[PDB]
Amino acid sequence: MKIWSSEHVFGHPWDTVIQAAMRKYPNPMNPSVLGVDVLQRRVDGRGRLHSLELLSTEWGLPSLVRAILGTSTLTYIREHSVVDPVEKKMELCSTNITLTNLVSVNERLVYTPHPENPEMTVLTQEAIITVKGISLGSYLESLMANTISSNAKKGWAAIEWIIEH
Amino acid sequence: MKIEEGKLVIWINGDKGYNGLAEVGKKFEKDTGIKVTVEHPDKLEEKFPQVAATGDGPDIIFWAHDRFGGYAQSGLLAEITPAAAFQDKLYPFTWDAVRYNGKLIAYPIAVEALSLIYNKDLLPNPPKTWEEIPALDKELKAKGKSALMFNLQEPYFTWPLIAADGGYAFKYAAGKYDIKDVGVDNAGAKAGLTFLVDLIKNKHMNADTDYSIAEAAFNKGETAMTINGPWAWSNIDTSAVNYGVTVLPTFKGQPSKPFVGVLSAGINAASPNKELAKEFLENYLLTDEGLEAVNKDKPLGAVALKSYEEELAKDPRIAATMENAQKGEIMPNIPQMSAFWYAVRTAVINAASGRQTVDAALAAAQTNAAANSVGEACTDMKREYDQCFNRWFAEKFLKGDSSGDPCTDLFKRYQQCVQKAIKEKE
Ligand SMILES: OC[C@H]1O[C@H](O[C@H]2[C@H](O)[C@@H](O)[C@H](O)O[C@@H]2CO)[C@H](O)[C@@H](O)[C@@H]1O
Repeated sequence: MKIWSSEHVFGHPWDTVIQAAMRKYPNPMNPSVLGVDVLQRRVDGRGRLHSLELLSTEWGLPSLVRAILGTSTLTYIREHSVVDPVEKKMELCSTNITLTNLVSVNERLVYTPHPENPEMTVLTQEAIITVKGISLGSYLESLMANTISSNAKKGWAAIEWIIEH
Repeated sequence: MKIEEGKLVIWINGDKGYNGLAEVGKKFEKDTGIKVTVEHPDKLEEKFPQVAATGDGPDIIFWAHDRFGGYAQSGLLAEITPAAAFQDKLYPFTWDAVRYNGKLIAYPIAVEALSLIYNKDLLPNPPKTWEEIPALDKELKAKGKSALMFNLQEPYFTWPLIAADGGYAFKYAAGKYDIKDVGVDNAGAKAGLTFLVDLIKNKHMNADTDYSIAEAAFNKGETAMTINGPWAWSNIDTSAVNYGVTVLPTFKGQPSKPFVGVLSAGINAASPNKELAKEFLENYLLTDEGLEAVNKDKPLGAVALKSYEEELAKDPRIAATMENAQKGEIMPNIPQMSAFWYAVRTAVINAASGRQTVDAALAAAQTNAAANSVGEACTDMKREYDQCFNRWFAEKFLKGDSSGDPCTDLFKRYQQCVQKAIKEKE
């Protein structure tokens, strides 16, 4: 029931970083994301875009269990996103759909402008690994901490690769 | 547990010269006083991540380069750091086989390919083509012997026939393997398996034939030919048989394209003996004395080490391995290799047995190896959606504007493909 947190800062207005994050994947800064399928999009009473997206992934930590497990491959990610342009806030929760029962990994991202005003964006991140059969080990967890921290860091670079286009 | 410090533990396949490798280890311990243990666990290529991910496993893992990318992806392998003058002693295309993401993840040991191996007393003139082997078998079976026997359990052996008329693993271009494009269910892959399957279906081979059965028979003069690799020579040498190693045959006029392997030594990310394993591999293994010690046990193939390869490339057996190796491709090191090998393993065995027809088997293998986004069929409708939405999302939404979605029509059409897409899966 562990964590990995972060708070990155992007050097562009909130608008463009959100325009980016909404057309993020697939893209060359993260080739482990095979593609993103938007299953449902709704605007709510408050004017916030709700999307349900299902991602197709590769070498993320539910594949690290295929090591200890024995044999498998493709891992699917449920994602719910809400963007409120009035409140200037983008939220995003994700879970693994397949290769669960073993481990479940819950990420959560929030893009928002810097509280001091510099036309720059700050993203606040966390990942919640829970597992039944809680073996792990600090080594395996460090592996998981490391691979989480890379999709994280590749996700940002994926933004910059988009907003510089 | 955590690996043992002050000790080197080594995994290498049991069909390789491990008693020789053990003798390099002894030379190391005799010299450095650091004990070395050489084991050969079964299903080695699967068990290493199973324990090197928990911090366990061997200090040094010995396998073909094709598995080592999957390992580096999951950070199971330390990055190896030889100096410039040490990598000048190894052929640089072998290093190429162990560069993942521009990082070196293993020491290359030796280039391996499959060659044809035949009994000369039984058969003085080996078939130049697969399509003539049924006859060879019908004429030899009349003398109680048989034509061919090579190990159907591992797809490594039956692949150069599948690759012959145009099967491949993934498509290579632009410095990248396209993991989304897999040439295992094309015409020139169905045709090769259908031949093998027909060999079986016609009692010319046998679907149960594994490494041991095929090795036993060829060596005991029971079958005229085998397919196998350099490691296998030292048992025919110690057999009556007067063998020849030669170029593989051809299928539909095309040569057999073996998946070339580069036996590689990987250091474990979890090893507290990393500097001890560098010393072992660089200064005791990749020496002519080191490599000869191994190569005299079971032969290594064309070693990666230039100085020793000079004496080696004189062997007519090495020449024939290299003939076949140059008629095939180097295996890629990408993490999808295992899904590839598993799919082919399943397809061939299931076709060979009858549980699946050929087209069934390689259809299944198309999808199990492809790694496709669920809605790959509909990318063209998402592309024209996405353009509409990103335009709406930017201009009539992010800057406040009201009017409901102008992209509802394209969405629902794409929503239809992606909903049949999910249903045809899970
Ligand atoms: O059959 C699938 C395996 O193919 C190769 O394994 C070869 C290996 O390279 C060779 O040295 C060894 O002795 O024989 C096996 C076939 O049994 C790949 O390197 C493996 O990744 C595959 O599992």
